Amino acid sequence: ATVSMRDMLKAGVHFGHQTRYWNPKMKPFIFGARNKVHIINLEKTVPMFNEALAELNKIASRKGKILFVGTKRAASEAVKDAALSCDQFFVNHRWLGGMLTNWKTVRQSIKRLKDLETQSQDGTFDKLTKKEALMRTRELEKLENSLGGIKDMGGLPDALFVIDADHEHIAIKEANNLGIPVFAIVDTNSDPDGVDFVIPGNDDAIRAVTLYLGAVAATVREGRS
Amino acid sequence: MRHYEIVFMVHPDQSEQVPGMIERYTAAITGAEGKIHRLEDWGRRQLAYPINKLHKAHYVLMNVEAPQEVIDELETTFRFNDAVIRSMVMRTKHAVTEASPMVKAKDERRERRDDFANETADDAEA
Amino acid sequence: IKVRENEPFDVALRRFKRSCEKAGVLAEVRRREFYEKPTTERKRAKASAVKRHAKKLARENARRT
Amino acid sequence: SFAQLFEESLKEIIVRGVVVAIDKDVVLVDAGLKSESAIPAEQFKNAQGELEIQVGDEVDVALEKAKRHEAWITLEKAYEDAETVTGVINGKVKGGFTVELNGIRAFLPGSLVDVRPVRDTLHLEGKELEFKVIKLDQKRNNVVVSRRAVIESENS
Amino acid sequence: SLSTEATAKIVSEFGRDANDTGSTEVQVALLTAQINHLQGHFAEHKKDHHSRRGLLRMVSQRRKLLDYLKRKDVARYTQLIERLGLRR
Amino acid sequence: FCRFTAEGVQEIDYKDIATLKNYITESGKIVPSRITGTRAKYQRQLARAIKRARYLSLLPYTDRH
Amino acid sequence: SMQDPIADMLTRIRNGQAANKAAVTMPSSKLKVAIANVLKEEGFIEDFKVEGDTKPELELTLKYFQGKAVVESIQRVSRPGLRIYKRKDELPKVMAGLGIAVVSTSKGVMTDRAARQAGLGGEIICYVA
RNA sequence: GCGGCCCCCUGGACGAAGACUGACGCUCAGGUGCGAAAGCGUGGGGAGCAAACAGGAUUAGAUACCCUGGUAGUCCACGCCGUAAACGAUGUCGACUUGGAGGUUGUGCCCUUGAGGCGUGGCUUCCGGAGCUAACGCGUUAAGUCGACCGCCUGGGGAGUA
RNA sequence: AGGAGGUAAAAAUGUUCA
Repeated sequence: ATVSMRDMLKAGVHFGHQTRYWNPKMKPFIFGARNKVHIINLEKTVPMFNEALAELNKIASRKGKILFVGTKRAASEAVKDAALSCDQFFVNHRWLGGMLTNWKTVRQSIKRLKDLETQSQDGTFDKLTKKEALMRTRELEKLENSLGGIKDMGGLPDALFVIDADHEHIAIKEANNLGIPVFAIVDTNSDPDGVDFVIPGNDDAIRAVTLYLGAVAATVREGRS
Repeated sequence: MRHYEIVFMVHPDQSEQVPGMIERYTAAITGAEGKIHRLEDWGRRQLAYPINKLHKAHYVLMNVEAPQEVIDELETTFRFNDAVIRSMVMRTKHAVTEASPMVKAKDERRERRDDFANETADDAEA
Repeated sequence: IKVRENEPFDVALRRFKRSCEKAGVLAEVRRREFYEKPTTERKRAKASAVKRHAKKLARENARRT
Repeated sequence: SFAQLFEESLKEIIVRGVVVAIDKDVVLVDAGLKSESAIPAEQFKNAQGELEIQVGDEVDVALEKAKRHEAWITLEKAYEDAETVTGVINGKVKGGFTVELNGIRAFLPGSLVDVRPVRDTLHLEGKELEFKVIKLDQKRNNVVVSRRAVIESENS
Repeated sequence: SLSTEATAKIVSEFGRDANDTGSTEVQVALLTAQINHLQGHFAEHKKDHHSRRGLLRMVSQRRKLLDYLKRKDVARYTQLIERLGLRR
Repeated sequence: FCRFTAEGVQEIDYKDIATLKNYITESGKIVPSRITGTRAKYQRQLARAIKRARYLSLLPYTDRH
Repeated sequence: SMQDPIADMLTRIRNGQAANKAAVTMPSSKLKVAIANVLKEEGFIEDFKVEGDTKPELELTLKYFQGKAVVESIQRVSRPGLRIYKRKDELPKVMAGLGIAVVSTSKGVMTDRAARQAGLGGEIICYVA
């Protein structure tokens, strides 16, 4: 339930955005200025990360459904990869507004999805013309790239892990309204406050994301047992 | 005393008599304890535009440190003398020397193009 | 403002005017005393100009393009 | 001490990276910063119309206003037969003129640029014509302009 | 502006040491010298209003000082004016 | 966008017109900073000189005279 | 001209509370200390320091029970512009009294809650609610 | 409110490392002075522009818009008027409270090792956090958090008139 | 990308209350 400061170091976590884009609220998490780029002091991260995992383990133990999110191409696939490794839910592309607050409506599209799964399997489409088929088939994909991962969730996920706070502000905000605890990877330019437990680091390093997500799967898979 | 720099032009004719004229003006200053410095004569070159008909005017420079009184009385000698043409003065800011002849700037730059060839051979061998 | 170009030109080859002033000042001082508006237009000149500068700065998103 | 490791990171110091993800029209290289760079296949493509790399290869990358540094290698088959290009003077020193040709500083001595002034020779600083090249130097990352080509740049 | 030359004299006159330039006397005495020196400027002209605004600034400035000095040590205050020559 | 005597610090002296002329167009008009980009400090002293030179008839106010 | 160094001190505390700053600094003074001295005793501020020689830098250290600052609101009442003295009988209780009213008396700067039991009036400085 | 250049006299602000006096400070009713343009008085000057006026058109009419002319005025010296949407519509002074992108003008240190790199003051433009606000918006030059002092307001119109 | 030139003579009004 831990990864060395070195693996983090090599991963290049401490690299932040350009000093002109930072968000004042992250002040304590800055270290210095190298080539005019804000850095991060891991003396803060690791312990908080342990705490991050600490809170992750209890919830993962009571089998509370998990939810990972990322709209960035860079770390896009990373999520879907680890998602199925932890056997949980994810949103790797389009973050739909109200996926939680208006959940009671999203259920409509879900059952709509389950209707598009069936008739594609036994192939009702084999009885449908090019249009209709192409009409629903293409439609199927549109749902697949949005709700594709959460079709089995059915209800409020007890945990929320996110990447790049500011860019995903929508999600974070909602979790704050429905009282669902949030875990997040905040950036030097992203406002941390919104989330309960933040993890000062870098989101644009794919290998790091893997380092992050994978680490998450470590405590998550363990929580199942 | 205030450092100055008197610059004035003279009609081509009296031009040949100017050197002797310079003696006259600087002499009064000598009596005023004014220490003259730059006596530069740029000679008679072409003007930029037709000033009072005739082109090709004569130039002179003074740059003197002297009492504020004399410089003024010396001024009058300019306006009323039908010889002078467009005379003007300036500030102080530590009067200096050099930066007068531009002739030798081009002449020496030529000499430099020759040694520029010597440096080119120093690059193709050493 | 004074173009000649020796013998082998065969055509105008003159941009210098408009490349300098031409009407820029002529169609400007052509009339209208102003004396006041100049400030207004001076201000508004770069006022809106900063927008083409500012807006362009944060205009990169999607529009699917 | 956390600051010690970084204090030992600079002492461990163009970018050398490894290819990990290759999705058509896009190449992903790892460098070790906050983000991994992305290089367009235009730099890794040969004269035949194919690629020359694979996942697990350690390539070079010095950072489309940067891909030209490693794209000039495609202009060699042109300078072999006096390829006419376009440029503009921007720098000037002592008899030496620096022209931006495709992004490469050129060399032009004042042997003919400044000699026996007959009039106001101010048509130099601010001129945008077309010059010709005869010989190129890939050892000094420079391209000296010819001399006889003056009969084209002056009055084309 | 009262060049250094003059200031040297006045300071050397009212000061305890060459490096003492902040004493009450000095300041007051100083301005008074300056004031009379601007009289010739206003003797003629008179339309230099801005310069005047500058003038009045110090005049009052002088007053406050003298006003203060008096409320501190009457002795010098009486000696000062009876010496410096001002205040009707 | 290049600099100026900034690194070659001096006191712009109108006398030597050599380097001077490079700052005005054919008509003699002074070329704005946005072109050269020279720091203001020198910009003005540069301008003054040009005007000073215009008085000494070294640099023509214009081509026509 | 910092007409009232007293409020000047309190304002620092008020604004400091808004900035979530740990320590606050300001030009010291006996009266300055007294007020803080009561604060330390009450539990509003976590200790404090006094570093310097001729220009003592009175510095305090805020306290936080939760994510939000401890101090609710501190109102400088008797301002040098309009003083406010009170007879023992009228000693005002702020926020039913849960909020303290720092008051100056002959026996020294202290809280009214002590003043009553001390049985005496005094100049009320500021309500710390 | 002030802009070609030059000379003479003169005001204020800012920065640097030190020295000195020792609360001499802040604001300020009445009072004094400054105060665009227009207008007025005396004497000059009077190109251009140009109230009024005139003519030709426009028009249902046009003592308007347009056009051709054209007087006072606009320019200077010495005086008067004391008014503007005299406005970043924000009174003066002081302390405190996350930043970015620039301008402008100083300064110290480091290798000037190359249009530089890192701190530190005055003034100033735009965008925005907390907070504030009726909203718009302001936002370390605050309408933020307070304090000192002065002036001003209490429905529109009557009237800023008798 | 960055800056200039060319581009609308005349068309008034609409009773009272809901």
